[PDB]
Amino acid sequence: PRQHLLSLTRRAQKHRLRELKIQVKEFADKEEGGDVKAVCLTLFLLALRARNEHRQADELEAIMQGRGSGLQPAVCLAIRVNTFLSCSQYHKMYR
Amino acid sequence: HLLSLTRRAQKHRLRELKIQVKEFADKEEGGDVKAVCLTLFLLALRARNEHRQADELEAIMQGRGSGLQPAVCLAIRVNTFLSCSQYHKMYRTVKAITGRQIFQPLHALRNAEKVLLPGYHPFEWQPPLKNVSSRTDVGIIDGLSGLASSVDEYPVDTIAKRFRYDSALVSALMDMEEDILEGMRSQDLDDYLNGPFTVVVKESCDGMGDVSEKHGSGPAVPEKAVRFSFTVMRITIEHGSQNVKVFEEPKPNSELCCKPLCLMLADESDHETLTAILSPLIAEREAMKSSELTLEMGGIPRTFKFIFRGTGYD
Amino acid sequence: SCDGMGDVSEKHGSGPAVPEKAVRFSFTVMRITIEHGSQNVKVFEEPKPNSELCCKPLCLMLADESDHETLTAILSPLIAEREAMKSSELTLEMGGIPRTFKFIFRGTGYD
Amino acid sequence: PRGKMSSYAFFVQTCREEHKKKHPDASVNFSEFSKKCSERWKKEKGKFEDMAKADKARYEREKKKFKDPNAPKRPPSAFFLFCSEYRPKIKGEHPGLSIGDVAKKLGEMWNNTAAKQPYEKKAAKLKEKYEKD
DNA sequence: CACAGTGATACAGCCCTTAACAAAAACCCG
DNA sequence: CACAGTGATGCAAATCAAGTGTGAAGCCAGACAAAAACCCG
Ligand SMILES: [Ca+2]
Ligand SMILES: [Ca+2]
Repeated sequence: PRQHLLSLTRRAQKHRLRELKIQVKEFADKEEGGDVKAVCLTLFLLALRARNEHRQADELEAIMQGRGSGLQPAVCLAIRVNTFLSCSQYHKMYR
Repeated sequence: HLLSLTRRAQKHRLRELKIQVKEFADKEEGGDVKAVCLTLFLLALRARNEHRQADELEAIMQGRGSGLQPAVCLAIRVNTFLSCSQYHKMYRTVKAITGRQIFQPLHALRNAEKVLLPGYHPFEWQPPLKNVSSRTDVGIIDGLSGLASSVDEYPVDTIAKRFRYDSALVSALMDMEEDILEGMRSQDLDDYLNGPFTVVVKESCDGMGDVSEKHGSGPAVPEKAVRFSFTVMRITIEHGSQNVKVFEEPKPNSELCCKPLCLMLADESDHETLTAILSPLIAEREAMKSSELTLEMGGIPRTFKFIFRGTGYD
Repeated sequence: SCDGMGDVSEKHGSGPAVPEKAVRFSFTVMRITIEHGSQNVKVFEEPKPNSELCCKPLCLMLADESDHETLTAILSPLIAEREAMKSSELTLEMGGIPRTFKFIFRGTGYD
Repeated sequence: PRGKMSSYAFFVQTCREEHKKKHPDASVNFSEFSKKCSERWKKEKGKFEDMAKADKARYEREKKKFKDPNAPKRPPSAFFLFCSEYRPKIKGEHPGLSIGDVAKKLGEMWNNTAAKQPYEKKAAKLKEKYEKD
């Protein structure tokens, strides 16, 4: 009995979308170079802007570009150094 | 190079694949394109071992407030040896870069500190404490205890700060509420019991040295510093005809459980100033050594009795 | 710059007998100048010359500042490198374009 | 501040005028017009490309916040209760009052009524329940 | 049997892939 | 003209609401241009 897509587990969702996975990967590496993740997030942003949710698309662009809700290692290194944090104290703080 | 152009062109490129995904969604879920594309992109991220970005995405799809309460910020600021200036630096940096407030500002932490500090919880002694005020909102009482500093009186060249002994004990007991509750729950005892708990406290006093004097205006203070602290050691309750050890410090020699009581700047061999400062503490101690404390933690008023021990003396 | 640091305690354990002193050695850039047209013009001068945030450490050792033999034995390679570099030019890539560098050494941070 | 047309555009505009004048009551479908200019572009274009190009030089002369957190936020105030209780009165009495002028009116009304208990005590109780929950 | 650190290194642990099978939890019908 | 901090204490500026109806920037059906960077001609 079918219930819903996101109600399944990871392996079950993979079993259910293996066909679309193969199709998208082949039709993306035929002509579009082969970057599967690129075509994936591009199609997702397009389907999301179809619902004109500018906010969600901007947040996803920020996440996938590293500029919000998550720091690149250089910035947190500068924070760990310029604030005189130790390696164990930063660890506790990060733990 | 795709994923770098603007719109109205990357579409024209991926139009075939988009209409195929639309057909697949109509055949499978009738047109739930958003959910199937989200799942496909999540699994695509998981394939390349990028669990961090996928977790961030599945968290933001809820859109939720990942803000830390001021208690957690205070704990991080204290237990990691951070000055207020460096904490403010980190706070402004994170806020300016991440465009949000993962941490709380300084005033929130300042306001939260007033709960853990003494002079915030009500209490009362059923036997009134002799020569001790019953007010219950005093904070950092001056160490000199109103000593006469006139020119005719014996000269004074020391400074000191300290709390009220009973208020300090109340604050320390209220800090260990969860521990006592868990001890009672684990030892097969009902939590709503309010028996006459017994508390044992270890006192300690040492005289430091080589403390550099500072410039500026004020009294000519010496360099030798002296402190005085205590430590809650063990607690028992009289259940039936036994004494159940509801709580014992697992590390009685750790600095994480030695709570301060008083500070001063004087010689340990200077018998005059030492007694002039330590007289009120001994007075309060001898006064409360013949009474019992009651207070309500967890919604139940309890009963406490103290048995002090002085051993941390060279 | 260079200076000797007293009151540096010694640790237990294995190793050679380390004296209870310390000597550092550092440098700091002051002003970068390009030769454009027929004269010179500065590009980047240090705003805070005496700030600790621009004192790049170079050499570190635990020895007396009066132990002349050990001091020279430690500092002779650095002086040889300085003498060799006082008559050369550097090619370096900045933003994807090779650049030319020539240095003028000045030692003043010596008591 | 907007865009402009082109050579191709100011003949599609003439076709738009044409199929909007043939029946100015059924400008609902675009697919028919999408299959209409396919024959109109398969002569009579220079006199229109002229006015199309005439707009070439002419047209050339012209925050991160919260994301839906939980909602123990901003308990209402006394003035807020006064507004929530007296705006629909003036709205039904005068619908033309946009809440800019209507709010100015409600405010100058509140700025004349002396101060209390139904507003301030209720707001204090709401804030007390706010700090707890 | 004071005890909390202190930075680098190694290894266990825990995620990822393909590939057919194989067992588990339910609803139509008999 | 050393300097990067130390704290609290204070004042000034943003905000933030809960009410409210209108105004506005994408998005869509095709689809022939409008350039524009490649092939070499
Ligand atoms: Ca001592
Ligand atoms: Ca020196």
